[PDB]
Amino acid sequence: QPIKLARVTKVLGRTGSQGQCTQVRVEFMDDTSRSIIRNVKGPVREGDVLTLLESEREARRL
Amino acid sequence: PLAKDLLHPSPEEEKRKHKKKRLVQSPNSYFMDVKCPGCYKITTVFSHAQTVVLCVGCSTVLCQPTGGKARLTEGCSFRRKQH
Amino acid sequence: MRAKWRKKRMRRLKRKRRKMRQRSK
Amino acid sequence: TKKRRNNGRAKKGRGHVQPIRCTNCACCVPKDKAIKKFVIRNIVEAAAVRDISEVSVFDAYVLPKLYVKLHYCVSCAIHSKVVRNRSREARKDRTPPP
Amino acid sequence: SGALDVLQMKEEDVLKFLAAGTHLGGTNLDFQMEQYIYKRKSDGIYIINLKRTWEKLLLAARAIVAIENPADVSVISSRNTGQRAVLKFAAATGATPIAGRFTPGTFTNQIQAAFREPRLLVVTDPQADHQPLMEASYVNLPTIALCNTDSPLHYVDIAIPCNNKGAHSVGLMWWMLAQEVLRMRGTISREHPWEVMPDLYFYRDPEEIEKEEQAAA
Amino acid sequence: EDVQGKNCLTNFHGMDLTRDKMCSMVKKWQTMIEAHVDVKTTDGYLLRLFCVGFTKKRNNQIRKTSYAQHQQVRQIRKKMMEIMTREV
Amino acid sequence: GRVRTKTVKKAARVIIEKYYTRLGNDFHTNKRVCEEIAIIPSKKLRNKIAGYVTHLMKRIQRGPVRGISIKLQEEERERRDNYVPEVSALDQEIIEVDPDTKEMLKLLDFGSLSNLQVTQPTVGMNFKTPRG
RNA sequence: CGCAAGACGGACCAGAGCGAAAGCAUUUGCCAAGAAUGUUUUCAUUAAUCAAGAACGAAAGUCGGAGGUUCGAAGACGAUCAGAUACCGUCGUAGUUCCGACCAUAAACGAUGCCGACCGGCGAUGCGGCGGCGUUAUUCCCAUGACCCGCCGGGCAGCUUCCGGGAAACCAAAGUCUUUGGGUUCCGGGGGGAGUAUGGUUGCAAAGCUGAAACUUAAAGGAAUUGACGGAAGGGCACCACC
Repeated sequence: QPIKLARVTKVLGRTGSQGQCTQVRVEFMDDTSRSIIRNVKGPVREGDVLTLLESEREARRL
Repeated sequence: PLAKDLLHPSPEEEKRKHKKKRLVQSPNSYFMDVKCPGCYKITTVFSHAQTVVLCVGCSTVLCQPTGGKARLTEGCSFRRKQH
Repeated sequence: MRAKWRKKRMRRLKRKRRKMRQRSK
Repeated sequence: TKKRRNNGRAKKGRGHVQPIRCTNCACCVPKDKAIKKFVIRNIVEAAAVRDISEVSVFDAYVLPKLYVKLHYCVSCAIHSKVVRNRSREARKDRTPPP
Repeated sequence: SGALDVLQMKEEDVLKFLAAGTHLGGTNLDFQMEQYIYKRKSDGIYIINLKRTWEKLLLAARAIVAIENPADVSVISSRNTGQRAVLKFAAATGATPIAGRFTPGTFTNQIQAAFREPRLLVVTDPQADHQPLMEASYVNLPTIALCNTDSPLHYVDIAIPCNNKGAHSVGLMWWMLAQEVLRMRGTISREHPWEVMPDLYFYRDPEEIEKEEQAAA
Repeated sequence: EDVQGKNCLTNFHGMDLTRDKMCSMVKKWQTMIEAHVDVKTTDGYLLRLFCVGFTKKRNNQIRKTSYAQHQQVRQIRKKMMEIMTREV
Repeated sequence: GRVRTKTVKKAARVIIEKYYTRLGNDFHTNKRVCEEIAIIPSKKLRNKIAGYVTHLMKRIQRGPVRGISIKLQEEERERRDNYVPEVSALDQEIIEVDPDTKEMLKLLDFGSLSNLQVTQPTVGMNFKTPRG
């Protein structure tokens, strides 16, 4: 499996037991019309690029 | 409605109400002139017959018994009679 | 004291009284 | 004080119904008394349907469903948060939640 | 009002009821409103008898014209459908309008700023305007109410059987009864039709206000 | 039933329904009707057919319940049993 | 947390309601209006009131506000609410009428009109919502 | 893959039906029974409620057989705990199942005796009957089914309401009650002592029915309200919380 890049198009909510993970709508900038919801640590704003070590998981929504 | 004319109810109301519960107790049954096509004569059948009504010498069966108003055989005409 | 177990203790106590009254008969 | 008018069950002209065994415990609950769910459920949730669709032999295979009918005792049901305590006015609403 | 040619139902008034649809009642029926219905349709709609509608309109008009002070007949609608009609009825009759949000205790609490104390309430719908009816229980207030086949006659003291749901039918009933009280006061003659148009009293969808503003140019 | 050589020749031993489908069919607010027929074919095969049937809520039906009378159900079951004996 | 308290809003509403015509959209002019037409002991509260005044003036430019009244009330609810069309939606050429509405007009004096199109009745008597 | 035995009839199954109640759920047949509707059928007061007396009566329990799949009082063992003759777990006798006899009790509840009249409304539903546009099956129409729309009677109920009642919760009955009387049976009289002692009676037994007193005590209790609390549910806030 390759290491791919995805752009944050929308930051949905703040999930995690202590509210420690932004839950984020990511758009694959390789396959420009494929989008998944995905959990992210640290401060995330709209339009910063995530480095995914796999692109096949999909987080459970708020 | 407080002021109902219990003296003089409309016919629609008494036709609706149970036979025993009417202002004057009146039956919903009736007698009827029934004739089969084979035989000449007209037999007086009771609407709620509850018996296998035969004509003279059993020309045919006229009325088959049911829950309420007994069914007349297909081809047997009736006129309900009053006085 | 639950009223059922009170009724069970009063039955056992009666059952011992019928056991001890019988031994004079 | 009489809390529920129906007495928390659904017999009006019986005087006896048959006991079901609660699925969580083994508690014997009158059928009418038991809190009943009908769970239709896909054999795989969300993460595994992605994998089966790709590793299926067949052409756009519709996945089968797993049809359970859960019977709960009142204690199991409340503990497992199937039903829930409501306000005395809101108790009377027999509408199932959306 | 009854057995009089002067106050008999005219031909143009029937066409104003049939276009508006005041004959065309609700799906459901109140036991208190069986006497103000001709017959039920196929496709469960009740047809209101417009003769009995007309007699209850006159009786209401009598009740209002009997009130010597025109100011202290408080005319009420909560729903948008009536809020225009009741405000134009104030213009005509010289009544007091309460269009939308009837503050509870406006008849019962003195120290409230909007403390009205009428002789007669007029009500667009007994259900929507339940709170004016109920405060009419606490102060001796006779109540005229525009009633549907569905409406309950709790605390309504003369019922005008109508379609009080539809936009046109409400405004038309308010127009009819405004024109009747001004006729029966002797302000307007009866031979000629009335200058004020029945279409004036109709509530319009805010879609239709900007649709007319578009179609005006 | 027999093996010729590198070939397991098979013969009928019973139709069944996937419980996915069987459970799917059984829903509330309607009458489930079943009929078994212990039957024999022309040759010496003895089958035990199991029919199933579900009362249909009609196109214009407003009533939720959609149930049958007990005599209606056993007229259906008598028909099921007649039809399955007829076709075996 | 920049929520205006009741003391700011009540003051700001009454200041618009009584001195509407002296106000505008600029903060700094109606800041000095609020100085004249009211005796406000604070400078901060003066600004708060002037600020919410200007916010309500922008809201009034859009449309009418629930907690204030304008002098005519206001060329739309007063003047435009006297709208009259060419011909009424009542004045219809062909009025469609039910056969049973024709019957209650027949048991009225009005058994024969010229401009009533009596329609065919609604077949398939099915008008309720199914249960559950 | 089979085979055997013994339990039990899931889903359909419902605020649905039936039964005096206990209770009753695979199919088919037989045997008698029953409510309700239908009736311009018959008898003509034959009725309602009931000391004595009588039938039925969940489970457990008892006696004699037949059987023993599962579950499981007692028991043995493993855990937990300070202890744990509990809760949890593995086994496991009586029992659980059938027939014949006992037993006569349950929160046997709707904690609401039975019969009769009257007093609002609305939507349902079950059964039977009656009427009505229209769809649909037997197609070849009749008449029957399946629907739809209403009416009537009886049934399990439901919602709503300043009928009215009630300490209130609440109740179309728990209403028609100081404006007190339709008929009738059972039964209560502060809390304990006590459903005990004693006598009688029934039972193989367990126990049932009947059933006090001495003595003791100023409250016990019912409904509702406010708080406090919870090892109940949900919501909110804080670096004297967390991340």
